[PDB]
Amino acid sequence: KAIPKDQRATTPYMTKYERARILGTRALQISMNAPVFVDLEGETDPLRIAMKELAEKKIPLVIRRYLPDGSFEDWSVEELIVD
Amino acid sequence: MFFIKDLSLNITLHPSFFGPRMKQYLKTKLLEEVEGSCTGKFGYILCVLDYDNIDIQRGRILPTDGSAEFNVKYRAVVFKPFKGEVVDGTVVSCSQHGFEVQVGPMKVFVTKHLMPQDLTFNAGSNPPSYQSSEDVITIKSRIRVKIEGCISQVSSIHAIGSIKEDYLGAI
Amino acid sequence: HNQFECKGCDNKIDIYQIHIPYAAKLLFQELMAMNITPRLYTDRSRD
Amino acid sequence: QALDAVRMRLAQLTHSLRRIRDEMSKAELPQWYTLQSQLNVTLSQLVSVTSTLQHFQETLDSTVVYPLPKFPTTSHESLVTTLLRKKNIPEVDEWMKYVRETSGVTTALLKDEEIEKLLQQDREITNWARTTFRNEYGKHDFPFNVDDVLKFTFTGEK
Amino acid sequence: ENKDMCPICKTDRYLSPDVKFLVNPECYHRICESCVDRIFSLGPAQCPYKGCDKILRKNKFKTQIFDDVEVEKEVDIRKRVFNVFNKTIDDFNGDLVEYNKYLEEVEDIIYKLDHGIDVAKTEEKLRTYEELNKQLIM
Amino acid sequence: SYHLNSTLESLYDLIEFQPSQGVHYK
Amino acid sequence: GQQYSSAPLRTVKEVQFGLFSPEEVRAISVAKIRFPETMDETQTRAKIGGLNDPRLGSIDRNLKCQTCQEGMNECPGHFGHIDLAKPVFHVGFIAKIKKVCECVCMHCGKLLLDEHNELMRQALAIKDSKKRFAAIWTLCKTKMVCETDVPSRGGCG
Amino acid sequence: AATLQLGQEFQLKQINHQGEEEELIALNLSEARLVIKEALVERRRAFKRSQKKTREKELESIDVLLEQTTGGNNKDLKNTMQYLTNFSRFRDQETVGAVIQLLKSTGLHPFEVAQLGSLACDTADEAKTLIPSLNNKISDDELERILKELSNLETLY
Amino acid sequence: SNQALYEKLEQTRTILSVKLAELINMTTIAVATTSVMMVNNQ
Ligand SMILES: [Zn+2]
Ligand SMILES: [Zn+2]
Ligand SMILES: [Zn+2]
Ligand SMILES: [Zn+2]
Repeated sequence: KAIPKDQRATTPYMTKYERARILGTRALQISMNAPVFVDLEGETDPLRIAMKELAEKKIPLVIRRYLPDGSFEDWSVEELIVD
Repeated sequence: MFFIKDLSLNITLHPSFFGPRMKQYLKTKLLEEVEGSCTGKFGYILCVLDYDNIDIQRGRILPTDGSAEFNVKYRAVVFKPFKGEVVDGTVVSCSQHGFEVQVGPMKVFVTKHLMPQDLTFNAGSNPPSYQSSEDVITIKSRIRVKIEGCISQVSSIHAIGSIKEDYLGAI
Repeated sequence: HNQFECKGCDNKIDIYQIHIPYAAKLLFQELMAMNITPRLYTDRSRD
Repeated sequence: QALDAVRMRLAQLTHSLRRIRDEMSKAELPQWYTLQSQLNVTLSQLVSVTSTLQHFQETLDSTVVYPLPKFPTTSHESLVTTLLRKKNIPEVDEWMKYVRETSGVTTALLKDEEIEKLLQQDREITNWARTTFRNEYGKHDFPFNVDDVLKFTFTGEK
Repeated sequence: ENKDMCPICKTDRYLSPDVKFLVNPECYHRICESCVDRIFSLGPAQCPYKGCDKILRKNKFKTQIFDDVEVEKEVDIRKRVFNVFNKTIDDFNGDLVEYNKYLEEVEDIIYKLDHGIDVAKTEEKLRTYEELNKQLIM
Repeated sequence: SYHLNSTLESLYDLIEFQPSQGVHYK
Repeated sequence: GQQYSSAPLRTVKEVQFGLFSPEEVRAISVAKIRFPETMDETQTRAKIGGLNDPRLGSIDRNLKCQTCQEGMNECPGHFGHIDLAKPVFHVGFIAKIKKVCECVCMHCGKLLLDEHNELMRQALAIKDSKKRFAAIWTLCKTKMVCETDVPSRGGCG
Repeated sequence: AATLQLGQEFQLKQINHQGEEEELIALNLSEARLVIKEALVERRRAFKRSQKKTREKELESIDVLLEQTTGGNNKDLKNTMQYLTNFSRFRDQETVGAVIQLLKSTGLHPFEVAQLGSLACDTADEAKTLIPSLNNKISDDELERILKELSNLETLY
Repeated sequence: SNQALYEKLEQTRTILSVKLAELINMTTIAVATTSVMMVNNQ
């Protein structure tokens, strides 16, 4: 039932699955004409643009980590420490 | 009847509408789909009250296609017919089975068998009118119809009325 | 004409749409032919 | 029964006059449509009250109204006199007597006994005037097909 | 009677008589529930009670403990005319002669109504009812 | 009534009649 | 590639498994199927009221399946029924029914033993249904006489 | 039917979007017009706010000025405004407050008082015949009195 | 746009003339003060 921010006791590191689905969904949105928040260096492939947004944490998403008891947490990808 | 009820609708948005102003778009869609349309559960939706304090809740992303889904709770003025309900209306189209009364956004039909015996159909007039022993039912004439039954199909509602009983007929 | 029914339970409003493989539909129809009810619910009643 | 509507029409009178007060309380006068509309509402309330008042003039004169022992009169006395003051404002009675002096018939003609004949002449001139209005209102009354041409320019068929 | 209470449902004693038998004041005829409900439900028409032609209207029914149609009509008309006349020329001062004479006139009117005479005096009694109602309105 | 008459005159003293601009208030 | 539908799209969550009641079978079915023949007498179309009539589903693409309309690539199918004049048993339940016949009286239709027996009191406390039916079956399969009076109860005997 | 037993969403017990309990809101064809015509005004103010950065002619003209506000997909609401206005005899929300004061003084159901205020009747038998729910729930003389005060509240506009 | 001038102008003429006749028929017949202000408003 939405655990508050002071009680979030999950791993602050972004896993490979979270990075994978964030890059996949973000790249899918970029392929569907989504507003890009980072200036492009001449890229054409959507996955490279998604990784470019992840490298600067400009992806506007938040992860709803489901807990085994039915609860969940909201860890934004901007505050998640990548790698 | 003209009632007011709090309705909830799930709005789908394309990933191209994720600008900071997207909330406005929501309301825009929330109007374009809700006002004027009809539902088989709440009747003909007329207006939507409270446009400033519209709750947005939280948008969720469904798997494929990447479109956004929203659950909106608002207050709206709707119109729902009921069985055995005395209403008033004006005729639009005329038929040998009966004249089609227009009550608000609903086009009720009155069967010829559900009419008194003195009320007869007249096709020789232009437009064809129902002439009785005292009243003449024409298009622009106002008739008080007692609705006997209503049908609540999805996005389509039709009702059946009658004027055989007392205190009914032309106004 | 956008019309739906379910025979035997008096419903013409609440109808859900689901995407299942054709083999699963063959399984459900064979279970119905075998006097077994594979009732599907989109909501969690047990909670 | 009638005063149940008199209090409502006088309430709308107070609300309308208060709205005119708010419109006139500004430095520059706003639009004239709202002013004339509120004035028409005021006149409608005044006429609406005077109509029912003149309709029930024999019933109100057949009863007396004065407070019951259930009344805090031992503390306030002049207020109770103000609530049942038949005496008009000195301006309406004063200018009323002045207009009575500037009406073309005084009490000196009451001594001469001669008013019903003048009233008869008046009503007669009403008849003449209405007939003249009857007459004066009776005097007036109140190429080709673009797809076929282009089909010719592209295929040449007529 | 136990043999006549509806021309279609005249013997429902062995069918568990759970339905009532309404009587319209403009017919004085017994009709069971499932029949009369369809009668005024399909339209104000006459009941086929032994070839009855008087129209049966919607609603406006009554429960009957059975005191014969004569006495029931005499007490319905008796109460109605008693309400039309109200307390006119009755308990106004305490007189006994004129009061009993007026009561004699009223009971003679009810007698002429329950007998009908020749459908001529009863109409004058109806005009008397309209006059008394006009006096009660004023 | 009389008071209302007073207002009704006062406003009519501030009317500017123009066929293209309508009624103005000076 | 199928046709669009206005019904709300949701996922499939809870799945309940149960037996088909005959009344529900008659409420789901649309045809009675009385003729054992396959196609019509004219060797074409369908028998109309038989083993494969247009009241059910259809193939061959060209046919429309009367009661869904649409096509075969869209038709889920439709159900018929068969109203028997003599009740029959189901194979996968022949044992279970038999166990029921060993758990209940064959006249008054009441459970053997009673709640006054201590072993039954201990067996009823189990939360698992299969173990309850198992142990209760082990108790009721031995006692071969219903009883009217049991000291600290239904009749029969 | 018309026996004080509506549908599920039209029951006497309603629930708002906050989670509190609220009675069913039933409106007659008097204030129902002033509420639509009312909210359309603030809707016009909302449309002209973001833009920065005799009785029939005014009705249709205002319905056009409000039709320019909407996207031309809800003209049945304007035709409904012509229906109500052509069948409305009330005006001003103050008098409507008086009407609610006269309807709530008897202690009836909101749907019943809605059918009372929405219908033009002269006698009590008319109100008892047009409204099958009201036949013995309230006295006839009181209904005739309500129709008298209402008859004094109606004015040709 | 000329039909609006037909209906509008003709309506102003009918209100002017008919309201003038109503005026003269009300000048010739607190009722007196209400006649004063009704005539003045006409
Ligand atoms: Zn019968
Ligand atoms: Zn009869
Ligand atoms: Zn099919
Ligand atoms: Zn036994």
